[PDB]
Amino acid sequence: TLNLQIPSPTFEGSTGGWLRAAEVEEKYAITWTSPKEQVFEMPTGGAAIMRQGENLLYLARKEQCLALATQVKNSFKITDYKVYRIFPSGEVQYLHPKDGVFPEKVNAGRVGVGNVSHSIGKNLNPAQIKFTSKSFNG
Amino acid sequence: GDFLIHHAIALALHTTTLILVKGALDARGSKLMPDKKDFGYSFPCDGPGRGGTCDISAWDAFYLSMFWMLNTIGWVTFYWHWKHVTIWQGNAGQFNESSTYIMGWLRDYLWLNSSPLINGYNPFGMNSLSVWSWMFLFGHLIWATGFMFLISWRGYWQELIETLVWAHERTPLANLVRWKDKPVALSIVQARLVGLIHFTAGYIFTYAAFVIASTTGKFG
Amino acid sequence: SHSVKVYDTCIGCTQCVRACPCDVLEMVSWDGCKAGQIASAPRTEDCIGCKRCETACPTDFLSVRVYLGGETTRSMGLAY
Amino acid sequence: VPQTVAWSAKTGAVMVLSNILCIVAGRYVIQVKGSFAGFGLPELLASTSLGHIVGSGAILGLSYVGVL
Amino acid sequence: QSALYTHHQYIAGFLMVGAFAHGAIFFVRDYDPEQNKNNVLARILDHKEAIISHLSWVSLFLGFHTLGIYVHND
Amino acid sequence: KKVSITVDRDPVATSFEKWAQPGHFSRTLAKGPKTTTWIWNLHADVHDFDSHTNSLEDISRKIFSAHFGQLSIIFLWLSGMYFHGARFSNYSAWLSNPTAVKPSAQVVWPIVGQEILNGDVGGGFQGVQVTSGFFQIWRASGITSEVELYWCALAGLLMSGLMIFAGWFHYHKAAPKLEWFQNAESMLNHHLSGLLGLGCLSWAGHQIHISLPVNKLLDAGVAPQEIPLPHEFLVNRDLMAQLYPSFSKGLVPFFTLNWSEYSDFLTFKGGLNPVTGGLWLSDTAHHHLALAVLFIVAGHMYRTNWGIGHSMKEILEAHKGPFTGEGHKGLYEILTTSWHAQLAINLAMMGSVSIIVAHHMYAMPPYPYIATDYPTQLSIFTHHMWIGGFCVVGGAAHAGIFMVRDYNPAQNYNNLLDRVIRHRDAIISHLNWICIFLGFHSFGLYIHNDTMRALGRTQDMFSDTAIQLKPVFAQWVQSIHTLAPGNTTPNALATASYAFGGDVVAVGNKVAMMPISLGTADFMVHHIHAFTIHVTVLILLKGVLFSRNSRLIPDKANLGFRFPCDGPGRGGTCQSSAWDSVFLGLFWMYNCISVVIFHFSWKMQSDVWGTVQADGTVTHITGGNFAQSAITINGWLRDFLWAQASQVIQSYGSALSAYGLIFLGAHFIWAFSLMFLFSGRGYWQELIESIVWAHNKLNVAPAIQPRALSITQGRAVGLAHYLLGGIGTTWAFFLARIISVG
Amino acid sequence: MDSNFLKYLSTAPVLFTVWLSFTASFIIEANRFFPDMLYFPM
Ligand code: CLA
Ligand code: CLA
Ligand code: CLA
Ligand code: CLA
Ligand code: CLA
Ligand SMILES: CC1=CCCC(C)(C)[C@H]1/C=C/C(C)=C/C=C/C(C)=C/C=C/C=C(C)/C=C/C=C(C)/C=C/C1=C(C)CCCC1(C)C
Ligand code: SF4
Ligand code: SF4
Ligand code: SF4
Repeated sequence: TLNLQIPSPTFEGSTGGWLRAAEVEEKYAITWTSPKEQVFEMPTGGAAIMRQGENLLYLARKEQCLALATQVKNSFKITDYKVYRIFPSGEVQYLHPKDGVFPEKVNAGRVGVGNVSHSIGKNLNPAQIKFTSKSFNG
Repeated sequence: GDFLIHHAIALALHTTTLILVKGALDARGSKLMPDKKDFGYSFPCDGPGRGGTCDISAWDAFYLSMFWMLNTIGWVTFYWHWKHVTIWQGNAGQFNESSTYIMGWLRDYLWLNSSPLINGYNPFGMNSLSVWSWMFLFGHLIWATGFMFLISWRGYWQELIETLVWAHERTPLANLVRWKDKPVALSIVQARLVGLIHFTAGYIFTYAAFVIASTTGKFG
Repeated sequence: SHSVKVYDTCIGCTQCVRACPCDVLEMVSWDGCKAGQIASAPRTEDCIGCKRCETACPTDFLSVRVYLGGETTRSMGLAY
Repeated sequence: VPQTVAWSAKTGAVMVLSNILCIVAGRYVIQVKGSFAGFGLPELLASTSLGHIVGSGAILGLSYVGVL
Repeated sequence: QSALYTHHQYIAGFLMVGAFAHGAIFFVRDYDPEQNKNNVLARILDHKEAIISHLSWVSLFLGFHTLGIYVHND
Repeated sequence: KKVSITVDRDPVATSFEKWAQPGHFSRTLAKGPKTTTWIWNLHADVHDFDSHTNSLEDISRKIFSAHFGQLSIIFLWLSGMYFHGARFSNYSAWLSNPTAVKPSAQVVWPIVGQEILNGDVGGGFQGVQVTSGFFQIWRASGITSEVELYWCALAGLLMSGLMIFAGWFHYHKAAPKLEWFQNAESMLNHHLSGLLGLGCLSWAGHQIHISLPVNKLLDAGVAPQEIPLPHEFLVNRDLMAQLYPSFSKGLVPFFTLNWSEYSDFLTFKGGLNPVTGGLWLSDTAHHHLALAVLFIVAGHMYRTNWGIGHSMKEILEAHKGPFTGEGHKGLYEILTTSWHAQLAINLAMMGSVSIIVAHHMYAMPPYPYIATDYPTQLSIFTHHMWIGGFCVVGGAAHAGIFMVRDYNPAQNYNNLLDRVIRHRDAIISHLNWICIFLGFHSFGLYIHNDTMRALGRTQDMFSDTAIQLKPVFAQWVQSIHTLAPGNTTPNALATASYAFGGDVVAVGNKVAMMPISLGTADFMVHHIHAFTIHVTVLILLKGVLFSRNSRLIPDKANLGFRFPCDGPGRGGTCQSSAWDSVFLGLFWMYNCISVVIFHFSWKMQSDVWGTVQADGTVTHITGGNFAQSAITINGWLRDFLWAQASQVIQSYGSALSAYGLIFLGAHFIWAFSLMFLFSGRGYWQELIESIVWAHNKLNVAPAIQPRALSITQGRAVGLAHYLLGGIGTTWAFFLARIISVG
Repeated sequence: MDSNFLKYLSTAPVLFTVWLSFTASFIIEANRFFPDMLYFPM
């Protein structure tokens, strides 16, 4: 659940922020908690000061949010960040970390997607699967 | 001179065959990419990992061999035209004495026979060769334009287009007008193809204008 | 979207998941390797195709493989 | 060529006046160092160097414009 | 005569490049190894390294000495 | 005190051990090669000191000693030029007959027929003609014999030894601490007052006491062997006062401010010396003396141990306004902590100064008999133009390196750097638009003129006999500068240069300098120059401002200054680094400087340089074809490229045949560069796989595994061979043409 | 002689430069004393 009333870091603004596609197609939000007011680099260019307590920030791309998350993780030891997707209708979709546990750590209930049960050298030839809806993995 | 230019032709044929055969036989896979057949005949790369994999597909071998094909037909047609122009003039000894070194080719064939072509129009007037005089320069232009797609690559142009997208969205009286398709830079393979197309068109139009206007100016 | 596959040569080193800028990969439980974990790609609609995961993979020829496919707004990395 | 003059008592008066004006100005405007307390040798050197600079400029200009 | 020779020779270069390109496309899309066991095509693929290395050698041989003779004469 | 000398004694032992360990400076490289890439990496990061260690003190010590090593190499080079002038030159014969003896200070050995390059250069001498202008420099300095050149060569060699010893001493024996290097105010005071000020003062001393009497005797027609030695001019005041009577008055007019007494050897004449075609040496002596006074005055501005002086941090922090936030705050810390920021500023400034040198040195020839030495003029203009362009692009490159590596957003909150980063999109978009506008309304004029002349419509062209584009502002500035003597510079006898207007200064029936008129073609080519410079600025500035992040790659600073890409994703991220922007901007700098030097060569050959004959008419080298031909691309192709290349392609069998060989070889290297530029790494790696199979079949595969060059190295090698080929082609073409016809 | 200096002298660029200069000097002196050898005299 994204609290829209979380205060934002003090930023003077830039031309690198989100465009019309954020208000028309989709927008991303990142929240995190800091122990102090401190200066971080914006992923869109420029320096902003995050406040002590909670911080909510809006970006155009998921990669910008995760770059900011990596920056605050490796420079300020902040790991509680949450990344959401917001649609023009007002629907908020929680994205990261998806089950509360970071993806580099194994969590129960996760099911494997895209796993192939053989080595990469065992894929089928394109001539084998031509004019046929078989996948090249077999 | 004939000996040397046929051995140069043999070089160019063997090298173009090397590129094309190496592309065909490594099309299914190499040590750098053992699963290349899973990626098709044409794809940009496999990323900067494993040392970097620029131009690894067989389509890229076609793309590299196109320059060598242009080079070999250039050498063959240069030889044919210079030998025949010196023979038709009654001056075959000029070819016999000048074709054994490269400066003879540059001076007695390219520089010497360019004079009626580059004088198709001048500050004193114009004549019927002027169109070739235009087309020549036209070729020298578009060939060079091909270089832009073959030397500069995508990420620079994508960041420029991002700045342009911001400029159009923030400009009054123009943000009333909106694109239906998002502007992006040309893809990697597309840019290789477009640079090849401009390069090849410049090659063909430059040499066609030169050969027709030079033969017309000397003999017609 | 791009297609990301993980083959059973994976040793569960979690390097591809740490290298992913778009949170496409995650570690799930497995018994095929000594680490007891395998990479998986449940979120390939967010995959930009950067192949940082393939650069991170230490197994001779890669366990994680990215096949570039249909381009979308997310996969093209468009902030507009 | 702009007219310059040979040395005279007027030249000395202009140089002395410029030096004293620059000494007082250096007392008033120099930020890092009863009114002449803290007055040290580097400040005197700086003020008298500016005094020769200003005096030389004034002497050359007044010789240019005819005041001599 | 100049235009006709130049025209059909450039057409020839384009056609030969296309032949090798569509042969590469055949190897990607249509070559079934299991249907071509110990075939002439399979043995081309099995000594492709020798073929490419000897083409590389003959290209370097020709280029080194042809360019050397031209530069020597220059 | 606050500014003091702090030194560590014997920090690095002098030993040959690390000479036997290539890659010792880098922890990544010190493990030894496993692939050939290592070898390239060893030569690629070696003088990149900040990437080997994080200590600013060690980096600063390495930089100081490497600068000493460069000074040693420059002094050895200068000593070589003096020695080769002393022993292998026709300099005395040139001193006797400057208008008829071609300068030559290189003689080849006879081996394979290359003795043909020892051309008949006059003065009873055979050698390679030199265009560096050293003969004119030595004549201006008063060097009349080759013995003095031998002594100059010895002085250069001794200074080279002193510099290399100082480098070893100040790295290996007594290395200054970081606090010593971080004195910007003291360094600026000493380098403004002592390096530039005392240097100008001592060179003014040499000019007044040595150069002026020797050159006055030379211009009066005295033979160089009958001129008195310089020390005789020093001690015999009567001999000095015979030429300049004010020396009879001594130093009393200086100290009493009776300066007009010195008006006979400190002048403000302007124009050129009619005998030599160079600047009046008295004007240069007043110039260097006035510069000495101004520089010594400027060297007392900055605060040091005593309380007087400006603090540069205070000056920077006081200048801030309503448009600019915190203003210039934080820049002093950047410029006293980052060596790359200082290198960026100084490379940009040195490049701009070199370009200014090229313009001001062709237009106001400062050396005797250098104006009518057309090969020297063309060579030095082109050379300093190229050095300037390279240094400006290097300033952009090292700005990008600072932005990636040394920039800290915490210390840069809402200052000018932060606000520039925060409106980079507006900057780059407006620059992009103005570049497209300049390209259209400058190059499309040439395209329009090509089409109109080809279509037989001469009245529809942009020309002086057609629809006119008059350069009215530059013509007005030329009129002002021609009207200036007696009106806005009332004490100057002549104009600053005759290029603005005036008489035809001619020396030995050759034009030293004449008015350079500006018409429609000059309008079009100056706006072409503006277009090319704005596009180069666009590439370099976009690379600098987007070096850390962009909308495409939000974490670009983590990838570094120099990376090939971020993969085929996001549509393709190829050439996204700031390094690749420098790589493209070097091409565009090449294009810009090439057009600039072509404009110079054609305009000087067509409208300025030539022979003066009876009734005062000037017959120019190409006969004034610039006005009607430089308005079309066809005119540039035919009347400049095709016409003036006749000398380099017919040079075979003559002394200029080396230029023909270099012409062909540079075309070759340029074409060879396109293999690296147009291709990609994966093809070459797979071809290397096949070649490795061939070597493996004979059990001769190397232990160091051969790899294709990296993507960045492929770009760098292609760019290096491209620049070498193009610049060498222009080099050979210019030099052969101007030696033959000028 | 210092073994480390000898090991530096044994590096690939130094030995490459010395060997190629030595080879070039052979070709130069052979062409100085026996010039214009287009052919093997038989
Ligand atoms: C008693 C006081 C006194 C008097 C009467 C003069 C009188 C004069 N001085 Mg003098 N001077 C004085 C005190 C005085 N000075 C002092 C105290 C100093 C400090 C040491 C100077 C230093 C000084 C210098 C250094 C020079 C003079 C000069 C002159 C003469 C000026 C001629 C003219 O029209 O200017 C010229 C008017 C111009 C408009 C020319 C423009 C000058 C340059 C080229 C422009 C530079 C501006 C640049 C573009 C930056 C502007 C851009 C901006 C937006 C940032 C004039 C007779 C000049 C002289 O003797 O010439 C023979 C000269 O060079 N003076
Ligand atoms: C008046 C004093 C003085 C002078 C003349 C210089 C001169 C120079 N400094 Mg410098 N420097 C000074 C004080 C001075 N510095 C102080 C006080 C500091 C500490 C804050 C520094 C810190 C400093 C650094 C960190 C660096 C320099 C560098 C340089 C060189 C710049 C390159 C150049 O143009 O060389 C060409 C100019 C020449 C004059 C060539 C000759 C060189 C010798 C050493 C001149 C010695 C003249 C001598 C004092 C008087 C003898 C002349 C005659 C009477 C016989 C130049 C030699 C750079 C360099 O290249 O270092 C090697 C560099 O990196 N300086
Ligand atoms: C004039 C330009 C030029 C030249 C000389 C070459 C040369 C070469 N290309 Mg190439 N290429 C070029 C342009 C050029 N290319 C362009 C524009 C493209 C399009 C992108 C390609 C695409 C291409 C491909 C795709 C392939 C080649 C291959 C080859 C090689 C075999 C052909 C040959 O003659 O071998 C003989 C070699 C030469 C003539 C090279 C010159 C050797 C010099 C003269 C030796 C002397 C070195 C000198 C002493 C060094 C001193 C330097 C020092 C002072 C600093 C050879 C290295 C093929 C290959 O690798 O085959 C094995 C291959 O697969 N090239
Ligand atoms: C004051 C001059 C100066 C200084 C001190 C530096 C210093 C530095 N630069 Mg910089 N740079 C400069 C000028 C300068 N640069 C200019 C003018 C340009 C524009 C071309 C650049 C462009 C530039 C780039 C693009 C990069 C640097 C980098 C670097 C760093 C490492 C350099 C290194 O290890 O190379 C080691 C030395 C070599 C590899 C030798 C290079 C040999 C050249 C390429 C060929 C020379 C050809 C010769 C002149 C003619 C041959 C012809 C003959 C064969 C016939 C170092 C901090 C690099 C870095 O990582 O910085 C952090 C980097 O990426 N600089
Ligand atoms: C001759 C070859 C050539 C040409 C024409 C161009 C053209 C251009 N380059 Mg480019 N480039 C080239 C080679 C070339 N490049 C090479 C070899 C490199 C390798 C390093 C680069 C690298 C490069 C970079 C890195 C950048 C450019 C930029 C630009 C643009 C500059 C803006 C401009 O001038 O707009 C005016 C357009 C022109 C002058 C093009 C010719 C148009 C003329 C006037 C005629 C128009 C007639 C009309 C369209 C006819 C319509 C007919 C209808 C049937 C279609 C422009 C599109 C810059 C850019 O895009 O930002 C502005 C930029 O940042 N280029
Ligand atoms: C790569 C690709 C993958 C698979 C598909 C693929 C397309 C098959 C393949 C490409 C194969 C590629 C496209 C192959 C392209 C191949 C080349 C172009 C074939 C040329 C053959 C020349 C023949 C042997 C005629 C020779 C003349 C001789 C017999 C004459 C002798 C005599 C005659 C009679 C008369 C007098 C003269 C003398 C000399 C006395
Ligand atoms: S530079 Fe371009 S082609 Fe090369 S690996 Fe990177 S994305 Fe692929
Ligand atoms: S290609 Fe990039 S975004 Fe896609 S899964 Fe791999 S690392 Fe993640
Ligand atoms: S990096 Fe490779 S081996 Fe490691 S977890 Fe990912 S797929 Fe498995």
